[PDB]
Amino acid sequence: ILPDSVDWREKGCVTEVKYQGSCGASWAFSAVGALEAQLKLKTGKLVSLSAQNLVDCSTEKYGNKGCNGGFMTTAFQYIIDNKGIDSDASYPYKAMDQKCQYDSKYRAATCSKYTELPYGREDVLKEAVANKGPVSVGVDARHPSFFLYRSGVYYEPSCTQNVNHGVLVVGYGDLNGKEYWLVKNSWGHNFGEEGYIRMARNKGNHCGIASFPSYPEILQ
Ligand SMILES: CC(C)=CC(=O)NCc1cc(-c2nn(CCCN3CCOCC3)c3c2CN(C(=O)CC2CCN(C(=O)OC(C)(C)C)CC2)CC3)ccc1C(F)(F)F
Repeated sequence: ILPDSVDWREKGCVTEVKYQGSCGASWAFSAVGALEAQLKLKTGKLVSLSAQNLVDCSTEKYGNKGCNGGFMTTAFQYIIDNKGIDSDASYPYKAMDQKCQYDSKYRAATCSKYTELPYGREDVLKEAVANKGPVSVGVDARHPSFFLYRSGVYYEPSCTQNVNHGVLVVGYGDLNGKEYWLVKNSWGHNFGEEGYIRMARNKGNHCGIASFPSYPEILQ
């Protein structure tokens, strides 16, 4: 039986919240965020991986369009194919499309595989968050209430299951009888609760949080 509440920040597995700015790279930030947690678990080191590396390099071949959108799964596929991803320190985020300047000399992580979860199964997402670590998910963030969110458990009656914003589910919980998903965003500290939003859990795949989940792994 799973833990009632999970918060991977308490295990030192989550990097600082990032700020994507006018570049639509949330897919890239969700992908590194998931891989940072696996890297921490394996090596004991928490390091920001280069979202910019994904923006500039995981491009046409992976169905991604850099600052105009992308997918976490094919981002993971690029890191597998590329046999590494640079540290964010060595490949900083500039919030625009650049030439791919990946440099294996500054490889901070690798990716062995990635696993996708079934559409809509919040129970399965719960299990994956408890047993594997933070999970990359899309959410429907095209709502003013989302941008304007400050605290508490978010619920948007007009939310759809059609995701359009990549985020990181770093845990789950319960606040005053309202179940939520603990979601790491890429809009800086001033969005929501220190850059995090707690979104309704077990409310029929609210905002599509469980539409398209996936997490990577770094194998021995
Ligand atoms: C480049 C761009 C701009 C990308 C983008 O958008 N990224 C957002 C996003 C998409 C998906 C996602 N992954 N996958 C599966 C992988 C597909 N491939 C990826 C690359 O190659 C390998 C496989 C789907 C979706 C979105 N998706 C839906 O939501 C379902 C549809 C329901 C209703 N619609 C419909 O009927 O569409 C018609 C009308 C026919 C056009 C529209 C949407 C369709 C299927 C998952 C996560 C994210 C997020 F980044 F946010 F995290």
